[PDB]
Amino acid sequence: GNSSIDISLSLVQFLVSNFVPGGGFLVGLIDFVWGIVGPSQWDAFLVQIEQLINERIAEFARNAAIANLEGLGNNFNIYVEAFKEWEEDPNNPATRTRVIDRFRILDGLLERDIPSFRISGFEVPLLSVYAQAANLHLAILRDSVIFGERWGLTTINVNENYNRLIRHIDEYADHCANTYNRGLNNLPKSTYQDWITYNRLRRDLTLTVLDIAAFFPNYDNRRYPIQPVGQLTREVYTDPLINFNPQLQSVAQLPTFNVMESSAIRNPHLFDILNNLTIFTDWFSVGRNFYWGGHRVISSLIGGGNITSPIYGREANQEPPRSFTFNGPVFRTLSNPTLRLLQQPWPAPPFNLRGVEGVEFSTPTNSFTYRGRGTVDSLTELPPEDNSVPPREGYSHRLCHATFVQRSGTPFLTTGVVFSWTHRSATLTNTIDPERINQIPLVKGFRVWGGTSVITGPGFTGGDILRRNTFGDFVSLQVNINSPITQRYRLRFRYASSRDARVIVLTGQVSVNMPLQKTMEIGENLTSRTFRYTDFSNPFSFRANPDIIGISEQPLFSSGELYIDKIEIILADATFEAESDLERAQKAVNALFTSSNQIGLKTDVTDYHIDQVSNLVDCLSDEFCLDEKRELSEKVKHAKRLSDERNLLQDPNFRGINRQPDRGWRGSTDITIQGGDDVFKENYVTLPGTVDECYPTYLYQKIDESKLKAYTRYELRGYIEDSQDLEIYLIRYNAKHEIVNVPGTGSLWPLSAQSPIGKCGEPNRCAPKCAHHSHHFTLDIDVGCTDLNEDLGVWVIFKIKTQDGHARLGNLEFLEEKPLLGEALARVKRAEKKWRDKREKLQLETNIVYKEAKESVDALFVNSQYDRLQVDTNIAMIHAADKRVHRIREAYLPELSVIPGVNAAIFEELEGRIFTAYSLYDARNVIKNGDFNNGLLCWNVKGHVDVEEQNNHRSVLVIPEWEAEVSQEVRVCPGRGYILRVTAYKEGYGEGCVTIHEIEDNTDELKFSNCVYTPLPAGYVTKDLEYFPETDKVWIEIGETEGTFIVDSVELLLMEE
Ligand SMILES: [Ca+2]
Ligand SMILES: [Zn+2]
Repeated sequence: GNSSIDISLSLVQFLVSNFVPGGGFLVGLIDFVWGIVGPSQWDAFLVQIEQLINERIAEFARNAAIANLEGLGNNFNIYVEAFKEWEEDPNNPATRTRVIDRFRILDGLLERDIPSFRISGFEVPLLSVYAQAANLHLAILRDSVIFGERWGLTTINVNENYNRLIRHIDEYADHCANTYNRGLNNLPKSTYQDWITYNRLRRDLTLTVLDIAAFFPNYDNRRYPIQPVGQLTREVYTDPLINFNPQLQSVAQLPTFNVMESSAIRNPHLFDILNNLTIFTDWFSVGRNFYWGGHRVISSLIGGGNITSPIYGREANQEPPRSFTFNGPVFRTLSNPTLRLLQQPWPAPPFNLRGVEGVEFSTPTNSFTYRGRGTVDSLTELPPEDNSVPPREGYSHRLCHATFVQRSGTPFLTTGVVFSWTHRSATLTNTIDPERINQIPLVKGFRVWGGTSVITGPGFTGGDILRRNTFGDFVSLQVNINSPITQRYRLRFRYASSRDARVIVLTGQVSVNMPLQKTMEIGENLTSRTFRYTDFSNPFSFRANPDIIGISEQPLFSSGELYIDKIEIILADATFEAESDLERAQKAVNALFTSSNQIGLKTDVTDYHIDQVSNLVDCLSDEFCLDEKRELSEKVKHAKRLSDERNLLQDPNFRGINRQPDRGWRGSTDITIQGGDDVFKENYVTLPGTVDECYPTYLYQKIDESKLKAYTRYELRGYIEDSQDLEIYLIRYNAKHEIVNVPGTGSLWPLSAQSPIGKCGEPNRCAPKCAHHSHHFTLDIDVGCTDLNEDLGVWVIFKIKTQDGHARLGNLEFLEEKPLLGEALARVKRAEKKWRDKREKLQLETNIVYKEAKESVDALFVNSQYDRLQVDTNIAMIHAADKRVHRIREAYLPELSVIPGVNAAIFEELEGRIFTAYSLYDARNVIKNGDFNNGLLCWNVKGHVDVEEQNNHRSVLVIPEWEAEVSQEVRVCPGRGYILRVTAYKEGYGEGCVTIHEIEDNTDELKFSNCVYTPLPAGYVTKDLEYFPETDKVWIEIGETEGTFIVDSVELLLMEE
């Protein structure tokens, strides 16, 4: 029943041009199909396929299918009557009730009857009636979604029907494509006859099934709110122009299946247009028989160049070549394929000559005649889509290409031509209509970039698709714009992907930068469910008319495959973009709070995240959403204030670093604060490196005990723009320490559809193996008991000790996380116990150490006013007392030595007295710079000497050459007594010597032997003598005989008694 083709093509043209809801659409379904097909026409739908697969549907199932289709027709006709009555009078309670009732009956029948059109074992011969019923079902379900509330269905019922509709779109599409593939696969594939049958089944099922199924997604009214116009880009092939009757003639004289399929059918390709056909004429001498012996095809791409074929067949010259530049669509071929039988003598059979002797090609304005016209009419196989006009206007298909097949042997010569055709709905330009959703298959481009493949479509897309296995350029496509070029458009893709990807669209340059979500697992087959839609893009304008679109895939910042079917283009003003942006902002803000009452903030929502959401709200439209924007703005500010209230850090935005000695932040002085950058919309801190590890860059604060709760976990969190050698500590019972290296991220390079830098260089807030790749950090600490007397608190410390270290950070918070349970609780109990036990042990040790140090310091002085040294106090005794003071432990924190520990006060008391002793010692000494704390000043030097530091508080003279001498002239009181005292060490052999003398004699000396640039001694010897000058000047001379001599100090003291 070839009337099924005529019906199908007429319906398809209706779906192309008139895909709109309402009475008009339903009346169309009646006028084209359901009101004019009766039982004998349904029978013909089945016969067409039964005849090809050579199997009749079993009678029980066959009769049932036809009776069911009659029932559907009757019930749909009644539904359309009720719908029309309702449409003309929609507030009438009786028309509303009736349309609901008729809808329910028909929906119920389709649910019950669709299984009867896919009986196991007869899916293929039932497939064209299945597609009819499927199409009808999606149509009436769509009606219930769009109109159901107005009819009087509930919102619940409407949303449930929507869910059913979109599930059925996939189910029905899949059945159509799968069953198509099954039918082809089940056929024999050896002979020419097998091939004829196969290609017939492929063509007929394309026209009566696949072409209809291609429209099923358009019934999703939420995806297609505005009228869509579809295009079928697939190529179909008419029967070979070869005269053959299988009843009479041997298939042995015709090309085999594999030769036909490999020779006659094109591999997947970009959509093309027949430009020029050049035909070569050969002959067969006996009987003077001319025929089409070969040809060359020139084709064009939309907005690109020409494509040339090699010679098909032979470049024969028995008549001149005929070259036809059609300059228009060929809608009809009238062809003359002949069989000529040349007699041979008994008992040889006749020679069989098969060839094309003539073809007339018709365009709407011209005809082109290759030799002569024949009676094989393309219109028989590919009839008009509209019979209300002549074929030159109403044609369904245009000629695309021609291939050539041949077989020769004994005694025969077979040549033939095969024509391919494209459907009328595949337009010869890619035109954008502002009143439509414009559907443009990527196969309608003009350039496939390197590494992109055109592949056979899965069956439900109406044509072929594009694939890439890695990131790269897909296609370039030309578009014509049927509007002023200042109108704004939005675009989306229908795609399938086993990876998350990013797609860029260039016009004219980066117009769209769109994320593509994974739609399927690695390995999964391409079913209807795997094809999804993106959101519509940001608006853009075309730069010219026509314009060129380039599509490229890029890394989200290689896995699986990316397929793209089509791009869809809508006028921006036909959408509600500002409202869509508002609704997303609303969800983001709502997610901040614990509940819908919005009284409390979620613990796991970060301060930094709140700042990010505020940018969403701030980027909303002032033009359309001002009241709603203001209200959302209030909520996000409330969320921020809640973040501020739970933050236990003082001065979280760095307004008062070093303002107070005992509170808020303390920091080293080369830290800087800036008001914000690309990453931060708050004050943030830059920590530089340091030239010396003993003077680290630091920033710290104490959290007071009063702010803490017992048996509770706290977290420090924040955001790091970049860092190297950043150390973070949290300290209570012990120190928790991490080193955080965060590489920088890019902002300028990433190909920008929107700029990251604005006017005046302000940030645009509206623009999108051991390394700590995450910019977020979190560190927790567990509090056991609390005790305000002890006031342990928690120390927060950031430190950098390296030259090249650095950090930029902000959005710091310190917050309560959760109560402790289980092992965490047990652990903090053990940690607090251990901390107490160690503190007790430290106290006992400290009592002993302190008393020893104090007694040793006190002994340096005459009394407890600490204003006068004992005469017998020498420098070595001061250093020895000092060594006892430094035995005190935990005077400062090991993690950062500027922070006092528990024993700071007693260390500082005693150290202070040490420093008093040094100061008094200097004041008493009649020798200038006798302790070498000022280097060599006030000494006369001959030869090479050095002054060096030693722990803790010492400077020493080193004499490494015996020819070196150090001297000073000293004014003294004649007739008074003086003590000379030297603290020194002799390294190696020889003696060290300190000489004192007057202008004339009175020589005395102190000598040092080792026997009882430089690593310094652990201990020194002290010696003294009494000296009695007669004049008012002495010389003090330091030297040695050999080796090295190290002198801590020389003192000359007046005996005040
Ligand atoms: Ca010294
Ligand atoms: Zn000291």
